[PDB]
Amino acid sequence: EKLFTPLKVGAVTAPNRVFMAPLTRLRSIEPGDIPTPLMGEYYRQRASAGLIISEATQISAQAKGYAGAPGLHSPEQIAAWKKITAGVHAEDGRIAVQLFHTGRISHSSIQPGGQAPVSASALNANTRTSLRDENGNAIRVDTTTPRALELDEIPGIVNDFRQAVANAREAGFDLVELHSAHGYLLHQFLSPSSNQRTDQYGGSVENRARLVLEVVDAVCNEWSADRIGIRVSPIGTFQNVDNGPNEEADALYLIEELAKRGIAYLHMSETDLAGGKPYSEAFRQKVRERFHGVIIGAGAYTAEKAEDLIGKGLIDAVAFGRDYIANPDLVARLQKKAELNPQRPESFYGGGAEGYTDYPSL
Ligand SMILES: Cc1cc2nc3c(=O)[nH]c(=O)nc-3n(C[C@H](O)[C@H](O)[C@H](O)COP(=O)(O)O)c2cc1C
Ligand SMILES: O=[N+]([O-])c1cc([N+](=O)[O-])c(O)c([N+](=O)[O-])c1
Repeated sequence: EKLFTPLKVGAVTAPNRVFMAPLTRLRSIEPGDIPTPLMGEYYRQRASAGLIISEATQISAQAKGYAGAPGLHSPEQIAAWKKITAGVHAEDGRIAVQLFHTGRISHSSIQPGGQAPVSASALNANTRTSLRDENGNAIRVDTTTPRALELDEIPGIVNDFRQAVANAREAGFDLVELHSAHGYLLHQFLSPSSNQRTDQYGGSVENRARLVLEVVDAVCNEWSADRIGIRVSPIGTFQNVDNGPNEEADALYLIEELAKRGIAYLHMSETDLAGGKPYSEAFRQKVRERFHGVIIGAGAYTAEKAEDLIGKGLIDAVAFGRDYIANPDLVARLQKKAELNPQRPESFYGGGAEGYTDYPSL
C-alpha cells in the first residue's frame, strides 16, 4: 500500500497521501468574517493529515457569498489565521488556504452597501446560498441576480487575488489553493453557460480561461510557483454551471496552460455531491501526460479507489471531505483498518462545537 508513504508537494513534503479536502463549515464571527479559537481547535485535531486544505476563504468583501465564511483581507483576519496555522504547525502538520471569489453565488444583504453581486454576465445562478437568521442560525436563501463586471474592473479582481496570496504568506500558510471550481467566479468565466461576454474575456476557450490564467501568473509572481495549487471541476455540472459542449478538449487546453507555470499541484473535483459520470482511465492518462506536478483526486473516494489509482500512476494523493468531518484521526483509522465514526450531516453548517470538535479520536 502507498497511502502512508511521503510525497513532495511543491515547497513542502507530506508524510502520507491522505489529504483533508476544503470544507465550508460557516462558524466564523460576524461582524468581520473572523476565524475563531474553536476553528483553530478543529484544524489542530486534524493535523496528522498529509495536507490540510482550508474551508473556502474570500479574498475581499465583494467576494463573500456565505454568512459565517472567513476572509483573508483585513488585519483582524490575518491575525486570527496566524494563530490557526501556528496550532497546526505545533502538531507537525501542513496547511493550505483555499482562496475564492463567489461571484454570482451570493445575496445583496451580505454585499457592501447592500447592492448586487458581480459575475461574467448578468444571469442569476438559480440556486441558494447560506445566510444567518436573527438568532445566528444557518438558513438557505435564493441567490441575487448579478451585474456583469465592466472591462475596467477586471485588473482589480486580479489584484485582490494577488493581495490575498501576499496575506496568506504573512499568515503562515504553507501553500495556497485557487478555487477555480464549483460554479464560483473563476468557473463562471470558464463556462459558456455563465459567460456571454463579447470582449476578450468571452467566446473561445482561450478567452474564457484568460482570467484564471492572469490570476495564476499574478500569484506565482507575488510568492513562488511551488507555493500555488489550483482546484478545478472541469467535467460535468456543478451548482448549475456545466462545462459546455466541448468539456474534455477545453479541460486539456487549461491543464496544458497551467503546466507551463510549473505550479505545485492540480486538484480535480470529479463529481458534485449528487453524483455524475466517472472519469475514464483514458481521460486520466491524457491529464497525467499534460501536468508534471502533483495530482490530487476527490469526490466520494474510498481508500481502496485511492490505492488503485495511485498504484496505476494516474494520481498522487486523495482528498477526503465528509470522512474528515467525522474522523479527526482519519489517517490512523485507515492505517489500522479501524471503523469510522458515523456522520451527522445536520451540523455540517453553522452552530458551534457540537458536530465540529466533538467527533472522538481513537
Ligand atoms: C459540508 C461541505 C462543505 C464543502 N465546502 C467546500 C469548499 O469550501 N470548497 C470546495 O472546493 N469544496 C467544498 N466541498 C467539497 C469537498 O471539498 C469534497 O470535494 C467532497 O466533500 C469530497 O467528497 P467526499 O465528502 O465524498 O470525500 C464541501 C463539501 C461538503 C460536504
Ligand atoms: O457546502 N457548501 O456550501 C459548499 C461551499 C463551497 N464553497 O467553496 O464555498 C464549495 O465549493 C462546495 N462544494 O463544492 O460542494 C460546497
